[PDB]
Amino acid sequence: ALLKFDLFYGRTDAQIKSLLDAAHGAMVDAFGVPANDRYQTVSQHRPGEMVLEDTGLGYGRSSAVVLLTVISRPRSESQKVCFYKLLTGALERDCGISPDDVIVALVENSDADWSFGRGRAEFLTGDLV
Amino acid sequence: ALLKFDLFYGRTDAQIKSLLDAAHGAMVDAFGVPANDRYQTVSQHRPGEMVLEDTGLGYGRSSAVVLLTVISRPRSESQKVCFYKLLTGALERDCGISPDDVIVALVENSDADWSFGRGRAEFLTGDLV
Amino acid sequence: ALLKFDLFYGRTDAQIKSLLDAAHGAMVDAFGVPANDRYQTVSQHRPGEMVLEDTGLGYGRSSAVVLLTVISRPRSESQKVCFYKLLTGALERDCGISPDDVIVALVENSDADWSFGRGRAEFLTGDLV
Repeated sequence: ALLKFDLFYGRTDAQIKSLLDAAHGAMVDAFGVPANDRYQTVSQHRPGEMVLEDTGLGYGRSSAVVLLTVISRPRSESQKVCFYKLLTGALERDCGISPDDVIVALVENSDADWSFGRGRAEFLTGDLV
Repeated sequence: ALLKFDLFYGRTDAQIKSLLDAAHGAMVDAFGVPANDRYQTVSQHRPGEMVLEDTGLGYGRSSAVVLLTVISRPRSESQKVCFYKLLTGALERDCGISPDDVIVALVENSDADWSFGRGRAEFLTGDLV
Repeated sequence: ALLKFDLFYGRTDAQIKSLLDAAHGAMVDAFGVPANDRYQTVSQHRPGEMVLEDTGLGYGRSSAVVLLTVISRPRSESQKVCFYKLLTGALERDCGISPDDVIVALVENSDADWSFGRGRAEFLTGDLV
């Protein structure tokens, strides 16, 4: 899977790493992938450059808000549900990020849609299952 | 929905906000979502960092070019058609952006693929419809 | 199609252009699209801001690592397979980028999901095939 993080400027890089590690953990556990299936990016924005509201749900948002986009092979509705709780669990406990400050949007693709190196389609050749 | 904007450096932040507001309006009207279903990001690029041509269609592109990526729950083909015209309508009238300078690519996901806060899947729990 | 590049700071802009051109070539040839169906973005990251491992496959990664996200109308599994080899072929031969340093994730949408200019849905109106 590919986790793309959009966050506001303010964190030190150590804070960024903690965030990335916590989220990695939650992903590995929710989706039962190897600990080294780790593909992550971070873009930092100034206050101009993100607007994130709450669709009337009564969160909660501070400048620590983390927006996460996930590109993923298919997963059961159970796995996703698990992922979100595991994710906010880890971010609160390991990073002190309120669960009010975590937004996730997820996009699915297929086995043919990944090549991890060497122009190889590893899900198709069977180098990965 | 999630609107990700890629644009070239040049705008003041007030110009950025106008753009974001205009596009928000066009989205709310085309898709009939609440005015506070607002999730938006902006990345600014130098001339190196985007190449956007026109597939031989005879637009029109200036450095004001706006590329928009939309992540969305499913929408009818009618709603999308409406969205694009509403979008360029609003950007021309509210921002003075030529409709030649607006590119949109859209990606669909499902109810299970969103969590707006608290590790909750609101479309699944029924906190949102 | 839309090619979004995530790369680490280090390249000159000329190096960036070569990369973008090589990848454009590989895409045009693999997918049989017109040479002017060219839509590309680049984000540069500091060492903090990307973590890209190898899922135990034994690549190979340097700071020249290129992560590519592709948004695309549907393509045959053959076309994609072709694309990845063509892509690493071109990057090694034209840019000197080890095929160990190239990661691709691809996302599909439909004809209704594109508007290249003027709030027009060109695949739907038939301005493009």
